[PDB]
Amino acid sequence: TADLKSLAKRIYEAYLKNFNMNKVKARVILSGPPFVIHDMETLCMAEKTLVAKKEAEVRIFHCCQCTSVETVTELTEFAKAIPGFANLDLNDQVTLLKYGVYEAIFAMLSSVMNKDGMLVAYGNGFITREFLKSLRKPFCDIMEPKFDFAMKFNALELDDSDISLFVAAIICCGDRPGLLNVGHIEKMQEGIVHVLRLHLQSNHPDDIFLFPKLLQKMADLRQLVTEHAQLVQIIKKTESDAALHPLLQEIYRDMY
Ligand SMILES: CCO[C@@H](Cc1ccc(OCCn2c(C)ccc2-c2ccc(SC)cc2)cc1)C(=O)O
Repeated sequence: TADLKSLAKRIYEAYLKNFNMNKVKARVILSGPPFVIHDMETLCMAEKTLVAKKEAEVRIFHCCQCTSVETVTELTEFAKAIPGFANLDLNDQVTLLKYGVYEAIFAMLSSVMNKDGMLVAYGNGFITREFLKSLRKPFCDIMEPKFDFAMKFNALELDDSDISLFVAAIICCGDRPGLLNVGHIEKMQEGIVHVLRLHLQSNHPDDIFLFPKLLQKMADLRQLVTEHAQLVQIIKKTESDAALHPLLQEIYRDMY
């Protein structure tokens, strides 16, 4: 229905407008120039670009943090384009966002990642996968699971129009803890998922099973976030130099 066809465009619109990075321009950059960070020297050079006059692992740990806070803010504004979200109870908007933020972060970060590294610093830097592996434990275990997910997720060849609805569906999960009006959210969820399923059919006629694959990726993302939140706790509890942004701690607070 043209209403359905227009609903996807709505969400695709709010997506291109609230997220400073997207797959189309990330690929425009990844092709061909981002400053390559591939060893300790190039990391320190790139840092001096910002603070002219703690420990490499800990500085990286806070840079990623800065990207999460930004995306939390962007996701909230994006959520408005979903039919019914703004009509939901406030406490339920907070709960859906609290549990869907990191799932959406790691989903969208794939657009910026390839087998060799990922775009960082607003498209100005490119940090290598091998360098991230070379970091001392346990900071070297942060990103490699995100690359494994991203490599298989990107193999699905989704575009920003698909990821648009995928991220909306992520936020629209009816089985999040502490939801008051679970009934309305599931109806909200059913509407987003419906238009996602049909959009995938029309946009990817060469892969009719793309929708079941994305449902599986949704569950993979959930497990990916649970494990990531755990590793953050280990770093926070240990590594006495590793602070945790307070807005991010409130997201993890009572999550998994
Ligand atoms: C361990 C923290 O985990 C976060 C979740 C999370 C994990 C990886 C991520 O990729 C950010 C990109 N990147 C990496 C991989 C190293 C350094 C940067 C970087 C360099 C310069 C800048 S300039 C602002 C920004 C980022 C983004 C968020 C959380 O829990 O919030």
